[PDB]
Amino acid sequence: QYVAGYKVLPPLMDVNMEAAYTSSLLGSIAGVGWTAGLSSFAAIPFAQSIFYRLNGVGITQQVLSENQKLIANKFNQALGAMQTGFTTTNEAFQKVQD
Amino acid sequence: FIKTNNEWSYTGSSFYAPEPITSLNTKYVAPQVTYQNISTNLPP
Amino acid sequence: IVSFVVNAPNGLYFMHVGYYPSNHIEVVSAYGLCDAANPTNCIAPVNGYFIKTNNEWSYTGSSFYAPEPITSLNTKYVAPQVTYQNISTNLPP
Ligand SMILES: *[C@@H]1O[C@H](CO)[C@@H](O[C@@H]2O[C@H](CO)[C@@H](O)[C@H](O)[C@H]2NC(C)=O)[C@H](O)[C@H]1NC(C)=O
Ligand SMILES: *[C@@H]1O[C@H](CO)[C@@H](O[C@@H]2O[C@H](CO)[C@@H](O)[C@H](O)[C@H]2NC(C)=O)[C@H](O)[C@H]1NC(C)=O
Repeated sequence: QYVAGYKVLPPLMDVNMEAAYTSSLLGSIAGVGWTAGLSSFAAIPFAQSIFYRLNGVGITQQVLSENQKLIANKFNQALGAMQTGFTTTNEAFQKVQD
Repeated sequence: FIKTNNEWSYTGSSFYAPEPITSLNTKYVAPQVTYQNISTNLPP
Repeated sequence: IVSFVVNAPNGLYFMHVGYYPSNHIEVVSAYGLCDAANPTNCIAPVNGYFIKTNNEWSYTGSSFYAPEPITSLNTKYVAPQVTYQNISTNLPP
């Protein structure tokens, strides 16, 4: 960096600021989306959140009320599938490398 | 408004699960020619 | 809420008037009021929240704390859920 000589500026905020922003957004993602308008806050437990979100897209309440465990296991394996997925096959990882 | 082999029933839009119709999943709309007629088993 | 459009010496200049909340408080609400004697007849609030408050439940909106007793005008009939809070002592109409 100095052999030719050029500065590399650090980013505008320290890593803890990004950590705080992501933590706040992850803590609010369960609560913002329950009612139109962002004045109120609805920090529901995440189970009832995903129940209502999956109900609103064309699922009757009966099947979600009787089959919490199977959809929960499906959610768990779906989230765990991408832990080992970081390879060349990931488009977003390739864009990060690019 | 699914037909059953188990006489209509209700199903949603993203999972196959027939279940009996109520007032909780329909709306009263003015008639059209293409709507089916029934006079045997009245829905609730 | 509203917006306005005016010209600019090389473009378009925009006013936007929007809602800005403040003095936020914390209250205790439920998810659905349903009769214990009739487990089918359960209702849910529309664009608001069923609220427990003091001078029994009431209705509140979604952008301002305006307590008001519930009617059919701000609720809809929804199928029973086990997580809905029950009531058996003072049934709203
Ligand atoms: C159910 O019966 C009604 C009563 O006849 C039918 O409705 C009319 O059908 C005639 C026949 O073509 C039309 O000219 C009218 O315009 C219809 N009126 C209305 C209000 O829809 C209806 O088509 C029948 N539905 C069936 C057989 O599925
Ligand atoms: C309100 O009362 C109803 C009926 O008594 C309760 O619903 C049942 O609760 C039991 C025990 O929790 C469950 O085993 C049943 O499966 C529930 N029935 C249905 C149709 O879900 C309900 O839990 C009560 N709610 C509260 C907050 O007390």
